[PDB]
Amino acid sequence: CDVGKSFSGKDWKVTARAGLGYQSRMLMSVGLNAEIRDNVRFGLEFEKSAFGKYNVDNAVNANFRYSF
Amino acid sequence: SRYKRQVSGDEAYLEAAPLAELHAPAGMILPVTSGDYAIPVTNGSGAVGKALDIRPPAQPL
Amino acid sequence: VVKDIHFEGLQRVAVGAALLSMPVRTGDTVNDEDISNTIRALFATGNFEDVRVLRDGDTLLVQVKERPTIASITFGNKSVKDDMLKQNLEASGVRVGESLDRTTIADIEKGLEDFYYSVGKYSASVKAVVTPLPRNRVDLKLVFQEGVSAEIQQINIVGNHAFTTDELISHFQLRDEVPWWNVVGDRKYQKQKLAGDLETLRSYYLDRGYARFNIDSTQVSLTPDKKGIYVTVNITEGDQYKLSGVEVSGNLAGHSAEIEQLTKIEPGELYNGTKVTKMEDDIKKLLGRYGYAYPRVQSMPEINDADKTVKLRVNVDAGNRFYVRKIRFEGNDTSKDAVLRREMRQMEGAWLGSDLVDQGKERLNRLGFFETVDTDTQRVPGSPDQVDVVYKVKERNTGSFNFGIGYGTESGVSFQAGVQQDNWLGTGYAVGINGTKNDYQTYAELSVTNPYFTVDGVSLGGRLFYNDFQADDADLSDYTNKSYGTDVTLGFPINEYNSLRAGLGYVHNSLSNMQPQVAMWRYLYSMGEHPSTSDQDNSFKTDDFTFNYGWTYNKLDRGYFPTDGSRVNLTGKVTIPGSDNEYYKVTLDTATYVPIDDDHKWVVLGRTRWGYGDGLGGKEMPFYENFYAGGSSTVRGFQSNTIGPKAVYFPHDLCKSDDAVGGNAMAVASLEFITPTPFISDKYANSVRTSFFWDMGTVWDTNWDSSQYSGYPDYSDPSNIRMSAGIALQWMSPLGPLVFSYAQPFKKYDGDKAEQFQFNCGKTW
Amino acid sequence: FNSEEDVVKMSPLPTVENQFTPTTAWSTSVGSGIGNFYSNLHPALADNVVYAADRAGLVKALNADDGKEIWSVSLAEKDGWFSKEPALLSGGVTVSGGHVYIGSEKAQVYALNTSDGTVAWQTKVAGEALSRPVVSDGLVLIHTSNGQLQALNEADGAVKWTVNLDMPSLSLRGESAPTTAFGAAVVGGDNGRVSAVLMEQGQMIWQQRISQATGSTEIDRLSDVDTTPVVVNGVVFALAYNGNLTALDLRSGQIMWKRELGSVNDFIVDGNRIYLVDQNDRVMALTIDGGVTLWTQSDLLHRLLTSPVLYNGNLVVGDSEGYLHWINVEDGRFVAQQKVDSSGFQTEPVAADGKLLIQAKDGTVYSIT
Amino acid sequence: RVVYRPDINQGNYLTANDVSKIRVGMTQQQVAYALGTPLMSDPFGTNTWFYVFRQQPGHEGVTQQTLTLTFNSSGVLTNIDNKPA
Amino acid sequence: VPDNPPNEIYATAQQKLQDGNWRQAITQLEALDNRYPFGPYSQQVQLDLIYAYYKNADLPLAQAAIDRFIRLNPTHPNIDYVMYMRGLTNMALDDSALQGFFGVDRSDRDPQHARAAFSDFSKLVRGYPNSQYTTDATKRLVFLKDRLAKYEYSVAEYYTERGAWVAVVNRVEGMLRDYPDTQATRDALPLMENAYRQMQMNAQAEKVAKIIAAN
Repeated sequence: CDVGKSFSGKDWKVTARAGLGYQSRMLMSVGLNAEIRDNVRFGLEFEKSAFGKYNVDNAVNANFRYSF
Repeated sequence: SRYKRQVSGDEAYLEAAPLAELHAPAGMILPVTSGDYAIPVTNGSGAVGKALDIRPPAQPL
Repeated sequence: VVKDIHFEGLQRVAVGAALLSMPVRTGDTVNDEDISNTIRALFATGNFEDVRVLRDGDTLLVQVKERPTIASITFGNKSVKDDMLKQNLEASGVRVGESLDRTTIADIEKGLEDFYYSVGKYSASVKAVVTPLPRNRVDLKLVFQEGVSAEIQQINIVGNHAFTTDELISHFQLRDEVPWWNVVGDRKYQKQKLAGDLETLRSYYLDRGYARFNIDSTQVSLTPDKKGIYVTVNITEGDQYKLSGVEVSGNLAGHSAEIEQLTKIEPGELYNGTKVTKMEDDIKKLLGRYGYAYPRVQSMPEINDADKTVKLRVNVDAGNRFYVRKIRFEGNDTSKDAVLRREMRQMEGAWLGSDLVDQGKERLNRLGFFETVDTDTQRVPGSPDQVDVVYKVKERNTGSFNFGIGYGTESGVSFQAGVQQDNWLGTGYAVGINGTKNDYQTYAELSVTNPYFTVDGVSLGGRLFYNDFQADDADLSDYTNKSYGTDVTLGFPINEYNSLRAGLGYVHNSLSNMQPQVAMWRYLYSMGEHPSTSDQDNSFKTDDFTFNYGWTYNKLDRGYFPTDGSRVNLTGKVTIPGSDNEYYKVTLDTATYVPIDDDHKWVVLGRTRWGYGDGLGGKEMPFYENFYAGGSSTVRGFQSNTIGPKAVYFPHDLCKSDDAVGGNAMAVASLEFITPTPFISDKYANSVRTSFFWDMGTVWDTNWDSSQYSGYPDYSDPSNIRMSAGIALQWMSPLGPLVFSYAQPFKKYDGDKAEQFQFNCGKTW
Repeated sequence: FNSEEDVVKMSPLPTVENQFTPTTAWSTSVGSGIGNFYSNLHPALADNVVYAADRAGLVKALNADDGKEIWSVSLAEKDGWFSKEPALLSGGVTVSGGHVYIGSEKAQVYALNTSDGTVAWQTKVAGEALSRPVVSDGLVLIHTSNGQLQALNEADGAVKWTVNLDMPSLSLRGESAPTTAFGAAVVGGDNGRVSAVLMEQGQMIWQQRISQATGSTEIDRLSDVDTTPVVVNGVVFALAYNGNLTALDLRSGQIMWKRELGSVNDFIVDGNRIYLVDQNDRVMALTIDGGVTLWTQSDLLHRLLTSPVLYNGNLVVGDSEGYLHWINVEDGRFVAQQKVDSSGFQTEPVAADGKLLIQAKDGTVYSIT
Repeated sequence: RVVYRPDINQGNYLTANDVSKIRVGMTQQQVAYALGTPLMSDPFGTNTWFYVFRQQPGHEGVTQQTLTLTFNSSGVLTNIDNKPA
Repeated sequence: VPDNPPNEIYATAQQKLQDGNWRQAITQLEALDNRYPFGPYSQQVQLDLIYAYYKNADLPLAQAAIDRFIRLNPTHPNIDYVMYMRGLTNMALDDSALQGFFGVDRSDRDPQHARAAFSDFSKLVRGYPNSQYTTDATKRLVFLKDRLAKYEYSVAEYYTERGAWVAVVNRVEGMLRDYPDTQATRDALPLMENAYRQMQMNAQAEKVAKIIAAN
């Protein structure tokens, strides 16, 4: 569902974005991502899911997209 | 930066199967050729690979 | 009179290269001509311009001023890739470690200034700065203080009587207003794009009969602060027109009957432009079929304004044969050759089919491995008939690595890995791993697939997995489950529309912590065991050798915002004997589009789904393979899966509930009538689309003993259908393709629910 | 993001000082508006009565003193349902006889009736009529965006002739006004030249390339010269369409003294003094005879200014934030400053029979004392 | 036993009257000018050109209008033959 | 790096080079260049620079540097060395990707480097057949020719499994016309025979078989 607008940097990349999806249970979230010049794009994330009856409140997330 | 193998050199290109030539049976004749072609023997003693010293000539003076 | 040379410390050039044109040649007496000659030589070489040469005795100095050289670059730029500027500066005559004279300052200055002008930033100031470093060196200090955007203001038109300006713009690229909520096109200035806009507008006129239409001018004004640009266009709408036959004429090597048949038309009908385009291209296509390589189609009109009718001429010619001799490749440094061949539609040693090579290039690009694919058709020396295409490609890295870590309140410490490798060893194959576990799930899998098991397109794919759901929401359904297994498959196109895939497989499941409810109990009773139905510490194992087979389809006109075509589907299974749960099932889907209008803005939509699943040896199909229905996917209004029967919990007499349980008999259909936006302006009224709808649905058991449980809503009733109706939007957001939906189910049954609102994302299925 | 702005800014506020008591009288508004679009629609005045306009909609008629309207006419049209197509008026209203004239941005030149507000007629034209419609002996000639200096007659609403001009590829929004002389008309162009046409037939006899224009063609360029030339004693003081100011002759129109100390918006003359706007707020002054600079103040630099107008010993100027920067006739101090509106000033004011007026962005009419 | 076989086709396209446009006693030049250049020659001695018209649209048949023709030691035509098979 | 008396930093770079760690020797020598682009060392500087580049597994720089050295003094009493380095540069650049420790085949990636290296080494061995760089260059030439022929073998085999039974005979013909000494021809002839036989032109496949029997 949720992606952020155009954000990046010169030798870096700032990104601001929220999170949902059509999809596993419901996926409510928000986070960011940072890119190194060549390969790695990654950031941090907070989440909120819906496990069956009730809803999952918390989830933190690491990321590492190491293209190669 | 995925190639260091053929950089320090190795005796890989060595011991490649030397070249023989076909020979035409009767009637027909093998086609004439030209182009990419080994130079004549011109024997020397320039060693192979690590047995040779790829080093910059001295001064040059 | 002078013989000695002078060169006061050349320090960078050869001395003979400076004595080339010196008039102090040996044995050559020197005069005022010597002064003229040495001045002209020192200036012609242009390396250095200092000189002090006169008629003075035996000595004669020819001095030199050495402002070079420079090796440094200073910026400067703020929102442009510096290395691109480096390239452009190379294209001007300068580069690191090289001589440089101030005649280049204004050159590069205005070069980059006009560059920024082209980009639209019509305000900038590039400062050339050099600082003497020892005896030759300087720095290259460029600062870039520039304007901002110079954005558009309005795009008006004069003389458009037939239509209005709004719908005309629409179509355009350089939109006027970027709404805060329907961003589909964003506004800048691209001098080059104005041309494309002009052309698409002219075409838009030429596809209605306005033959004599022509633009006649164009102004791009500018406000005196370089913030808002204006743009205007003038036209002459002329009138409509008609046709009278088509008059193909030329040398066609025959080759006429199919031509004429390929060109028939209804007289007295409105001239069309795009139809003429399609027809001439189809002539080109037939020629390519017969073998010729480079045809030609030219259509000048021949107008009778008085008759409001034009007799359209067509003059064509074939050309020659142009055989292809050897199709090479350039670039595939880590991707095996045999790949880049099988993706082709032009076999070496044949006649060259232009469209074939282009369809190739298209395919190749679509393969995804590469990033940049360009062609060529160079000719062989000597022969006038043979050529040999080559393909310039530059691949990019393919495989990827992932890693993530987390932890939650209702979720343990997260873990996440996997080596997604796309083009393994550049050998067509594909391989990846995955993994995730907080507390309740332990998903992991393995991937192996070869898209070319045969030389034709017959794919092949493997799979292994592990699945250990561990839910403990004490008493809803929460049947704890560990399960894993593997399977292989096939798949192969037949008509670039249809497809088949018939996979084998194997799966082993482990039920655990079952709860008391009759349906599952029934299944078990038919499985041989006899669980004491008053305690929920339960478990069960199984193994079955499955079998898959399916068939797909697509005929949609477009891929985005469909309007006409279809999408059918099918999938069935069967437990091969030797298994332990003899069952089988069949699904079925269908999408259908019919444009009730000829301008393709009023379309109906018809969806349907079906299903059936039954056991064989009096063994009910295991409940962990049951159908469902209800939700913003197939049956609007309700919640997800709300439809269908409900469990019956044993007492620890009986009772009921409302939590859905599903079953094995699905059926659902729907209808829609697309309709435009009757409110918003047509500046962007094409990027929102909606309809009305009136849906259906139903789900029921097949083995329910409807006799004993008469104090309960019967479930062998296959007729309990629940219908709904409403409207729903669809338009791309700054966030993603969204589909709002607000209906209100008029009908229902008991235990069901209603969910008035429906917010989804990208129902691009 | 709010971090994408890089430009040479302006001076915030000039040196508050209120020797005089700058005062307003009444403030009526005639509906939005002018918006952001650059235009030339300035409000006019006739014998105790004024008439305003707007960008998209209507016109009105008001009293010089009480700000109470007289009537109101719109020029839109229903289209489908609840649409009401815009009218796009962008040519400053003027006055002659018992009528008005409006340059719209769709080749229409409406011409309304004074008393009631009815359409005497409406004549389609070439190009996009923008500039200030002027009257001259029943021939209300107007300029356009295609160089086509048309020449319309009032009673009929019919063309009389058409003298083509030139244009560069890219252009500043140059909308030179016309000028009358003995039956010969002199008008600015959009290339860097000025021509002189005789009215009765539409055939020019004389031309001169005074200056240059903007756009990859760097001479004094960023100058929003209302290229309106004025003439005294035949010797036309037609200043520079883009900055190389020059004085020229009636018949020949040859350079009297080219002093490139200009980059203009508009100007006036009073006997000896001339007042300018050097595209960079560099207000100055000079004598009729030739190159001099009695003074120059530029602390206003880079504030968006409007063309000035004489007012009983002071020059009045408008900023892009509603301020009236009253100035001594000579040097050069700021006799008065007064904030009036926060909408935005972009058009020109006007003075006649004491009655002073100006338009805002949207809530147009103010009645400066 | 077909599944999906994209087009197949080989060199030296051919019509009917074209081959009639040659006959015994012609040198390489005019015959080349008639029928383009041959895409299959025998490099094993005897100067002979092999015009083979083989197309296969898939699922059905392999038509191969084979045509051979030999030249004089100087290159003049001496014998030909058509063969649709 | 600090600016220092030039010959001293030259000695330091030379020693560090001799040690083996390139990066710092690289940078020091490059700075020695950019600080005295016309010192008496510049030539020797060029020599050592291309050397260190080649050893540092960073080719394109060294390639451009070879080009520069050529274009400055095309004649020179030591240019053959530059030629050898050119050829070794190319040949190295042939085998590229991450298969280094994998020990996998390398036959038929893009070959448009081996052809270069071939031309270049040939230019060498023709030019100055006296230098001590000959015989190694000859061996490299042999291996290069074979690695070329394997390419056409791959493509021909692919066509054979595809069906273009004209292109196969044509390409194997050209091969036989160009590299008629490798093992590849002696392993490709059966393909040509099979192709001829496939298109009913046995009057050729028989002679092909005569050849293959004669060897």
